[PDB]
Amino acid sequence: PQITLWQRPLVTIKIGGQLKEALLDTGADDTVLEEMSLPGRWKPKMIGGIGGFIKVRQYDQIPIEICGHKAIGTVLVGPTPTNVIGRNLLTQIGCTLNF
Amino acid sequence: PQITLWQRPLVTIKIGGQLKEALLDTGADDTVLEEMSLPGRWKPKMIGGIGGFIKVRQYDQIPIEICGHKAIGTVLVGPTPTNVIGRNLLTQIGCTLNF
Ligand SMILES: C=CCNC(=O)[C@@H](NC(=O)[C@@](O)(CCCN(Cc1ccc(-c2ccccc2)cc1)NC(=O)[C@@H](NC(=O)OC)C(C)(C)C)Cc1ccc(CC=C)cc1)C(C)C
Ligand SMILES: [Cl-]
Ligand SMILES: [Cl-]
Ligand SMILES: [Cl-]
Repeated sequence: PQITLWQRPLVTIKIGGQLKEALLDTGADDTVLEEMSLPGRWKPKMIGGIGGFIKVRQYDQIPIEICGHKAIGTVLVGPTPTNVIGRNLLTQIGCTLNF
Repeated sequence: PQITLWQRPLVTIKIGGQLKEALLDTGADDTVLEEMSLPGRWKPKMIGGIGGFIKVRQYDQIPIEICGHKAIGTVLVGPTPTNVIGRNLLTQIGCTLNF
């Protein structure tokens, strides 16, 4: 699709059997989701932005589906104020900025 | 242009006669720049990121070039980790997401 920026670019994702809304965030290096359960190994991480840093769990190799596009990547889980899809996954669905 | 997301979408902006690097950021409602001088009066604004809230100075109707594309709009100045161009100015330059 072509996605306008008049509004926040929110999409539906399927992850871990769950349906979730997330923001397509070209300013995020990583994908960060609100608290949720994921399978497999994780390690702690600190990620930072306006207002400072938060602690997350980093899960690698997580299957995600965004707009019918299957991808696989790292998902960070923690007390983010909003679900964000970062570049790590945006690349995998072939997403670009165009002007 | 068309910008892929395998790296940070950093571009050059020009504001008040100077060049800076800024991040094209679709997850951001607003454009926030690191500490700098701007003409005229400013208003207070709180903006929230991953780490919580900062106070910034809001300047209105500020001419800014983004990738040679001319825009005039609101610029926030505050303690941001990086210069970010948010959707307020991305829409002015005709930016969309595409996949
Ligand atoms: C460890 C890797 C480096 N860190 C990052 O890449 C992180 N990225 C970000 O913080 C942003 O991409 C910002 C994410 C987008 N957020 C997503 C976001 C959206 C809403 C909220 C929110 C806050 C309070 C209440 C309700 C919602 C929080 C985060 N939006 C905002 O921050 C905007 N907020 C906004 O538009 O208000 C709606 C701002 C810029 C005006 C503050 C911008 C950004 C990119 C990169 C860096 C660091 C680069 C050296 C710092 C900031 C992380 C999310 C992956
Ligand atoms: Cl990844
Ligand atoms: Cl590509
Ligand atoms: Cl504006």
